[PDB]
Amino acid sequence: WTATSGSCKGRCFELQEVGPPDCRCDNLCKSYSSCCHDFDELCLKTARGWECTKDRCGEVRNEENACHCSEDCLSRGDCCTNYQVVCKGESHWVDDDCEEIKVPECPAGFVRPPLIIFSVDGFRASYMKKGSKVMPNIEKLRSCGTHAPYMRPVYPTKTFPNLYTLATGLYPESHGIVGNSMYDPVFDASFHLRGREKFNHRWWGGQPLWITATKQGVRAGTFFWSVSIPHERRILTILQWLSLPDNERPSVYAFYSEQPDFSGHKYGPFGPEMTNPLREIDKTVGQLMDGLKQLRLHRCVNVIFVGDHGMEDVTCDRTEFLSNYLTNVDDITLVPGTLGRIRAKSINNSKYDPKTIIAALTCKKPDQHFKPYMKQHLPKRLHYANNRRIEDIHLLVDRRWHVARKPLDVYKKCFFQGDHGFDNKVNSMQTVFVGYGPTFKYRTKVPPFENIELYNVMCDLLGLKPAPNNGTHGSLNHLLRTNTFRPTMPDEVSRPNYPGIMYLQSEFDLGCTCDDKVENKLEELNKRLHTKGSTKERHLLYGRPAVLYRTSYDILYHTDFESGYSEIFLMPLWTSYTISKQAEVSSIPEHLTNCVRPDVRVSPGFSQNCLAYKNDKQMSYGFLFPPYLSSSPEAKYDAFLVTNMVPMYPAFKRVWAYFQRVLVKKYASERNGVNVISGPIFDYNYDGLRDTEDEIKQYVEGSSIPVPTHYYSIITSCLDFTQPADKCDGPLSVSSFILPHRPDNDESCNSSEDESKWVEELMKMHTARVRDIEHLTGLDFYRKTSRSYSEILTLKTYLHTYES
Ligand SMILES: *[C@@H]1O[C@H](CO)[C@@H](O[C@@H]2O[C@H](CO)[C@@H](O[C@@H]3O[C@H](CO[C@H]4O[C@H](CO)[C@@H](O)[C@H](O[C@H]5O[C@H](CO)[C@@H](O)[C@H](O)[C@@H]5O[C@H]5O[C@H](CO)[C@@H](O)[C@H](O)[C@@H]5O)[C@@H]4O)[C@@H](O)[C@H](O)[C@@H]3O)[C@H](O)[C@H]2NC(C)=O)[C@H](O)[C@H]1NC(C)=O
Ligand SMILES: O=C(/C=C/c1ccc(OC(F)(F)F)cc1)N1CC[C@@H]2CN(C(=O)c3ccc4[nH]nnc4c3)C[C@@H]2CC1
Ligand SMILES: [Ca+2]
Ligand SMILES: [Ca+2]
Ligand SMILES: [Cl-]
Ligand SMILES: [Cl-]
Ligand SMILES: [Zn+2]
Repeated sequence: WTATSGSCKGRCFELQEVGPPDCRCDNLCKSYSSCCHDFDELCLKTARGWECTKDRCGEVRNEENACHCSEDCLSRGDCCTNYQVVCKGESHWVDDDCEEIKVPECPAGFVRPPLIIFSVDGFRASYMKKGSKVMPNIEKLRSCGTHAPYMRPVYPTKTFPNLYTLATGLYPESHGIVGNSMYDPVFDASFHLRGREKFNHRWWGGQPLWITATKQGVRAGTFFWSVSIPHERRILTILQWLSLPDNERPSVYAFYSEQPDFSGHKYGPFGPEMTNPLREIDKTVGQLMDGLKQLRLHRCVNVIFVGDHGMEDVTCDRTEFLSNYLTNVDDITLVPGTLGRIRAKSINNSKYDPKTIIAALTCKKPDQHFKPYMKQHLPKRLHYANNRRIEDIHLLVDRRWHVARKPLDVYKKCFFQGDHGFDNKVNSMQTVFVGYGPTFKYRTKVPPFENIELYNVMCDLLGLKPAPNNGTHGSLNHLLRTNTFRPTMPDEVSRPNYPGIMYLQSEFDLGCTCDDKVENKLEELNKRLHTKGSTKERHLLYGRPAVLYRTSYDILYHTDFESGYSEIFLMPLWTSYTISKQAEVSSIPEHLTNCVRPDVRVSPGFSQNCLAYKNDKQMSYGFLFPPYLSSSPEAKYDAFLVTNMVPMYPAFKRVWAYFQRVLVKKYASERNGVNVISGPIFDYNYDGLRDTEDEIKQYVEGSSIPVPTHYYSIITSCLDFTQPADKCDGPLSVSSFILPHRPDNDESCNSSEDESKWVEELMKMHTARVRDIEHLTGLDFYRKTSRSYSEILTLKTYLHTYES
């Protein structure tokens, strides 16, 4: 029940929310069906349209018009946005040359430059170029303001997850909105676009911008708009608010457009029918910019033009059906579309085995347009596992395709030519960012960045302290003219030990043997220098990584590589080495094939043993620094130290060996040398953060040797490739991956072929930001360079995507 007997008289679009049973007059009243009887009459006026005409100039004020052209309209703050052009001979904002806004030019009583978020749904990145001819206002913002070529959304590239990430700086796994449709097993409730469940606050975690603003005494206009409120009324309402008295006027505003998404689904991303919605958005932007110019605010307000995701060509006939794969199709629930999520149909079924489901969906058709994953096995860059609303089984769907359960679901539940939701590295899914105003830079192009970073920036633009989020604060300082946040390196928590030679061979009982007895004052003093770290400025090019948690570890120096060896985890946390362009690949000589040597710097008690690997029939081992890249036959013996060794499934060894033997050399040739840092990751609880010692779920049988869930490498070189990696004077270039450490190669359908047909493709899929590895290891890289910290944070958030 709601007693909607009150009035909206003088309450049109009120900023405080009144409670039951009194009727409401805010921009959300409709969605709650709680509006006052006269809401439409008083607040949603349409009479005479949205533009002033020549005859209307200096008219008498009729209060039933949608906007006014009367003399007192500027005072009342409700002129039609084109009033000054038609009636006062002023120019449109678009027709003015753009002049740099060096200082905020704000009216009196304005404590800070206001922020207006102009969000556009499904606004694919490539529209900025391909529609430029029909979007003159947007093109002005772009060329005069600060813009990226594109901005990367979060996965899934859906509306609700992405709009709420924009508002929170959080991954969906963290804010809780993991899809447009969700089932929470603890609530036993479903979230849908249609229905009232989506309104309960229990679905929405994190702290969105408008809550952050309020808690810190910065007033917010209501972000969300009802579908039946025309865009013109949305602009006027925002311009009205900007006319409110100082003590009432919000500092942050949001506008939202359901276009071009709406048309995109119908007509595809580039349908000839797409020109008009693009024309319209631009006109809406023109109205805001003209309106701001009236209020003398067009050189005071910061405007963000931002999209949630792009749009892909998708049709009914491009649907994969699970019924073509499974026998028991009725014992599963599927969340369908541009992504698949599978769970049991009955919540407590004993004989439900996701293993057989996965197996039934794996490389079963030569042409398969999706791939099944256990969620912990999804690429770590997606950050899509750590929420109870994310089903254990996931299907990553090929761009342009859909997955459905049965054919009846598609024909009894084609009308559409467009859709979105795919892997967030997909080109068609990229969306837009433009910043314009006093605080943004002037005519500045920035590199592409991820939408998780904007919350920090919007907090900065408003003088707010951001809630804890997934952005890297300071990585987008280069978008801004004036920065309110100076980022600083975190302090190292653990300092390393620097052990010398302390143990004799016979003290070790590791079950390891090596044929190393085959054997001068000059070259014996030379190799001592190597163990002292004489060649360390060659193999450790950016300083030692800092350990940001409490642990016990040793720095080990060698001729060819340096390592941070953990006495807790019995293996290195990191291994650092430089491979120059000139460097050569050799093989493991025949006598050294099974060679594992004790490390006389490290105690038997803090070492791995070979016996455990002998007994554990599932688990073999590999080496972090590759024997194949030793600089001399004598230095190769270093690669076989027990302290360079890590547990590896034979299946994974195929991937790793190809990386170490072939790919590193290829990268060094293409990039003019590379520095490589490699190591283990332990994330058994799939939360994207390093596991503590007491959270390890797997050991090499009958040992205390923990098995990594993943192996990473960070591969750095000079951005100016005319310079070698180890003598770089400028900006850096980086690519990284986090490989899942899996007992099989079921992910790569071509794995029975030679490693050259599949391994690199798998690595590309598991591309990663340096920052992802940091979360997962508790380490902090690039501590010693000649580059500014902001530039280094930008470098750390970089993702090499491999898209063309
Ligand atoms: C991305 O950035 C976020 C934010 O910094 C990081 O997430 C934080 O991680 C830490 C460490 O694991 C968590 O702290 C622990 O949690 C609890 C306290 O938790 C409560 O209090 C906070 C503070 O107000 C609140 O945000 C939490 O809200 C969670 O739970 C709600 C339901 O109960 C839910 O509506 C909401 O979405 C959120 O759920 C998410 O986090 C929980 C874990 O807390 C997780 O189970 C779930 O799947 C969701 O992902 C909650 O009421 C303490 O008792 C512990 O001691 C410990 O300190 C933070 O809670 C957590 N913050 C948020 C907002 O999630 C991510 O780690 C980071 N990711 C990466 C990859 O870097
Ligand atoms: O009013 C807002 C935004 C406020 C905002 C504005 C800015 C913003 O960013 C921030 F926070 F940073 F300012 C966040 C939210 N709405 C957006 C949310 C939903 C989306 N929706 C759909 O029907 C819909 C659209 C596309 C689809 N494709 N497939 N299914 C789809 C379903 C109904 C509702 C409209 C209201
Ligand atoms: Ca959307
Ligand atoms: Ca973890
Ligand atoms: Cl294999
Ligand atoms: Cl630990
Ligand atoms: Zn959509």
